[PDB]
Amino acid sequence: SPWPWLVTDTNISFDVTVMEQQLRDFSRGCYVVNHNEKGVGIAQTAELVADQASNSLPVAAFTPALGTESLGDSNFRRVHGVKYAYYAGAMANGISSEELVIALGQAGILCSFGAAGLIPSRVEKAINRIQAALPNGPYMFNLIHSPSEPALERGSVELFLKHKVRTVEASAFLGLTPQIVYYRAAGLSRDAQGNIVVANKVIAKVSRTEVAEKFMMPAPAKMLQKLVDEGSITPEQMELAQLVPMADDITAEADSGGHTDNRPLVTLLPTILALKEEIQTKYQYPTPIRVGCGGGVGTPDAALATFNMGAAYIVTGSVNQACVEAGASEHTRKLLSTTEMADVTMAPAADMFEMGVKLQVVKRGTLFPMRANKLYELYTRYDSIEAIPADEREKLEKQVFRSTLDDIWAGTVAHFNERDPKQIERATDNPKRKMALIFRWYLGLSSRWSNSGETGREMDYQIWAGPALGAFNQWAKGSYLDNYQERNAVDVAKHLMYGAAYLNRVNSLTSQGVKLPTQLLRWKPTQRMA
Amino acid sequence: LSPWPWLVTDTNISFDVTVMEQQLRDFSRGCYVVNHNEKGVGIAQTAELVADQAANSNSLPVAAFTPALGTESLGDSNFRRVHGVKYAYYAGAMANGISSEELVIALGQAGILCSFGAAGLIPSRVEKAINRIQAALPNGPYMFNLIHSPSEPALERGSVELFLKHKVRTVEASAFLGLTPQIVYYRAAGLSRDAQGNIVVANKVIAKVSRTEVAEKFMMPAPAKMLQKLVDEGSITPEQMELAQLVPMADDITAEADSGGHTDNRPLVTLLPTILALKEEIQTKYQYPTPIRVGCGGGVGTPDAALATFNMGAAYIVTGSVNQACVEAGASEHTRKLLSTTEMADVTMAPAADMFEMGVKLQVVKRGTLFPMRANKLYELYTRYDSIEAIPADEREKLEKQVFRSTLDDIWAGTVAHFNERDPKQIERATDNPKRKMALIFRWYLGLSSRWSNSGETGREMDYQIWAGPALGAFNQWAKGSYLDNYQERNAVDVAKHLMYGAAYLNRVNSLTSQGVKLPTQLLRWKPTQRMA
Ligand SMILES: Cc1cc2nc3c(=O)[nH]c(=O)nc-3n(C[C@H](O)[C@H](O)[C@H](O)COP(=O)(O)O)c2cc1C
Ligand SMILES: Cc1cc2nc3c(=O)[nH]c(=O)nc-3n(C[C@H](O)[C@H](O)[C@H](O)COP(=O)(O)O)c2cc1C
Ligand SMILES: [Ca+2]
Ligand SMILES: [Ca+2]
Repeated sequence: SPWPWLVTDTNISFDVTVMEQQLRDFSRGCYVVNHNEKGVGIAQTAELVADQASNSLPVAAFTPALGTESLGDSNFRRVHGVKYAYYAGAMANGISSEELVIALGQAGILCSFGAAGLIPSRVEKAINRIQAALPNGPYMFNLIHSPSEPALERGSVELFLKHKVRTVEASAFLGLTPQIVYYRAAGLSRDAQGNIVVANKVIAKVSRTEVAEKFMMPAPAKMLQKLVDEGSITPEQMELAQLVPMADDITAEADSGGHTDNRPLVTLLPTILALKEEIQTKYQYPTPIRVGCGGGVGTPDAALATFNMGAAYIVTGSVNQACVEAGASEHTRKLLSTTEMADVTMAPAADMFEMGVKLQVVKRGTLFPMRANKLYELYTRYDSIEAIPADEREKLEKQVFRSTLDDIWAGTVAHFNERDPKQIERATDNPKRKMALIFRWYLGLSSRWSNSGETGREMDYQIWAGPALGAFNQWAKGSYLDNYQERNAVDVAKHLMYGAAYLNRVNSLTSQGVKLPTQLLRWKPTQRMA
Repeated sequence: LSPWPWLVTDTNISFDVTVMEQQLRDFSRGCYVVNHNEKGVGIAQTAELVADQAANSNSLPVAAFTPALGTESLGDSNFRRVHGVKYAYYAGAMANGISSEELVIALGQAGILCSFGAAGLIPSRVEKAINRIQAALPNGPYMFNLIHSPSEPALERGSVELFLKHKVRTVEASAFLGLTPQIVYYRAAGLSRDAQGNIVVANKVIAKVSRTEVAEKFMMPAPAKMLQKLVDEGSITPEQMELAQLVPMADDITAEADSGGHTDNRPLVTLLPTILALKEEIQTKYQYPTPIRVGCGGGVGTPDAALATFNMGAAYIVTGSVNQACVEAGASEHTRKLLSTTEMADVTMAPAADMFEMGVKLQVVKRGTLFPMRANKLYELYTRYDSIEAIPADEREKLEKQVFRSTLDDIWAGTVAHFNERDPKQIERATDNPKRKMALIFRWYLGLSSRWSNSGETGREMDYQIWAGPALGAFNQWAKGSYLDNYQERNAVDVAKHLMYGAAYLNRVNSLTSQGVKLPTQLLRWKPTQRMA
């Protein structure tokens, strides 16, 4: 035995309730003893075998005082000014709302404002509110890649730069773009001491090794010289942009709610971590690149598994939409509280509909995925809305669109023409495009209906969620978290973090050969954390 | 206050990263970490208590400590004991002998459990496999795959009787949707009492499942009714029937997450806690003297994933994908070379030949073969149209020239001959159903693509159906730039030991990092910088 202590019999508890309370106490170490008869016992005080003296037992196992700060990368917590190696990911169209961002940031927890799909004045509005509530952070804003429209992306970056938004979650990118590189380089300088200052921080969320590679390596000299080209960056921005990675943190996004490649967390995260060590050994950054991970994290066990694999931080998404601070309707959050792991499925995505791309959504309690998948089948099979069989089309019009396809198209032409005339000119004299735009009316609005609580459209709510939500609901069954109105994002974050810490301590004891009562092997939500 | 009551003498500290790596890799000894004000993080393997043997010297206090713990600290020691193996690990079955006799024998010779891939093999071929494996491993360890035959109960029964005749004492039961009389017969026929100690379970069963119901059925004892039926056959005895109700139908349950081959794509991190919670329920109910165990595979291709799986509570880990790429596997040189460069995103889902019409899928390689594209096109056409005659002429002629290399009518004629000889009901059922006819025609391609890849059919390489999941891509990225880049140097025992010793190494490094030590970054992960076997 490596443990040089003895435990007095009066300091041991063989009571499983007392033992759980000792294991839950991260401020003190635990000493485990084996009584041939009363079984496993735990104490919090021990003496050296020579310092104090029979009726003493030798320490069979030990685990020291360690809490949530022992999980993940301390440099993440330092760089982002957060109390936990954790962030709540963006949720589109304000689902990761100002209320959610402010509630989490006030508790010291990073959260990403869901700017995707929101108009610029709405986003500036969120910037002002969040910065007024959190003058020193923490928070970040989602920059979603706009492949069709680089100007929108550039405007979002310029809004962030104007207001000194210092942290961006960059997602849906397939590589670098001038806009994100601009945001990155505009924040680079040096102090009077040679230390280089990275003021604009970037968390790049990726699921593909090549995209991760682009964000782990510095911005390419060519793109930076074309930014020195205009009125965008400085000769102090380029020299330094080539000595720092394009991102401080890489989020490996496994199988998730919403847009996803449905990649296993146990295969995606090791791949990105191996790439991280390759690139970090090559470039020898003074502050190393970090890799965190989300997608499937709904329970303390999944969180601990993610940390144990090497993640610098964990990311949650699906469980946060179910909390009262999220910008989801009352009906939607109620529905989410009973969604099981098999109650999600893949359905066509509005913004990549014609390319066959899908996203993960709730399928129980809503007909959205069935109707959206039917739209994709009709789109691919037929050359035009006029080629759709009459029965199918009148089913569409009366139950899905609640209007004729012609009237949907008329509204689409009016809307686009008076906003983005390129979209309607482009579909002019092309029935495939026309049909795709008509169907995207439904694909686009179903999300909004769920977010706003549009009455009478419940059967059509598009609700992004992955199996992490069902995992959460199963783990929380029989607790106060069964009530959707009792779900708070800060409380959820703390359950995941403190539960992972508890499981980590228990695993250390099990690893040392101790057989704990089954009442100590897991963290049940029998008490509120916040 | 620091919990470590030792100090470390200066001559026992190393700040050399190579030596520190050797120390962390040495699981027979503990590691004491110190912070030297000037030289930084250092490691020693011996420390002394502040009194005992030290005096005021150049000694430093222990900033962190981790004890001597290796691979035996991973998983369930009862798994290792019951199956007679050195590691809580097994290489899962790979159909049509891909998990070959040589693979089983290499792994079992190293003390590692492997499952012979009997699926799709005729009885004389399986008997030849039994002969070889038992000649090389007269006392084990090994097991054989019993795949559920829903269509054919007689074949499952024949495989069970072959296993019983030859005293095959361990079966991996897979693709089951519940109990069958055959698996129950295998389990109960191995039951007795030593009449002086306690009940003896000689025929061991590892049930690989993805659903809770089936898992529950194998965690619970065989149902009395099922045991009572055939008690009239003389297959088992009344003392075997009565003992069968005191033991679970399986000693081990493999929770199969998203995997190569047949899969429903369940996340490991959500499936495994579910099956473990069910296990603890059932074990609290029945209080078996030897507890039921739950292990896990599907996505385990790297040591970090192995460790995470163990730390969620898995009794053992299961690998598949990475084993097909090794030299002992019964895969062709073309396939093993292709697999050594298959990346994480080079796999995809394609229709399964069995339950094709039900939309059921399996995970396959898409780089180096057009099979998944062509098979998914077959499923799309099948679901869209009511008959082969409804397919547009240009699409049908493309199919016939590029996929079947034959008209669909000629495929149908050969199909009629084939099933007349082997299962005529399948043609009879198609008589008044053109949809069924089309499904049978498309299943020609779904079946033969597998046969072509397994046998190495020349000229059909672009149609090879090759089962693999992203665990292979994870392995390949983790092994990039190492000796494992060469497919000719990939050995299954070596892979297993990298997973097991890497998981133990990472567990130790995680403990030290959690305690606040900042180790040199080269030491934070287990990289294949060394051959293990
Ligand atoms: C309803 C919902 C909306 C989301 N919207 C966005 C988004 O707009 N931009 C983005 O980068 N990620 C978005 N995500 C992804 C999350 O930020 C997070 O990465 C992911 O949900 C974590 O996986 P999980 O769902 O299994 O928890 C969204 C997720 C959900 C559930
Ligand atoms: C090519 C291949 C063939 C397989 N054949 C079988 C089989 O015949 N029977 C079975 O039970 N499992 C079979 N499996 C599943 C493996 O035994 C194992 O459960 C699975 O591969 C583990 O998941 P992984 O691929 O992510 O490692 C096969 C897997 C592969 C890759
Ligand atoms: Ca997403
Ligand atoms: Ca399988």
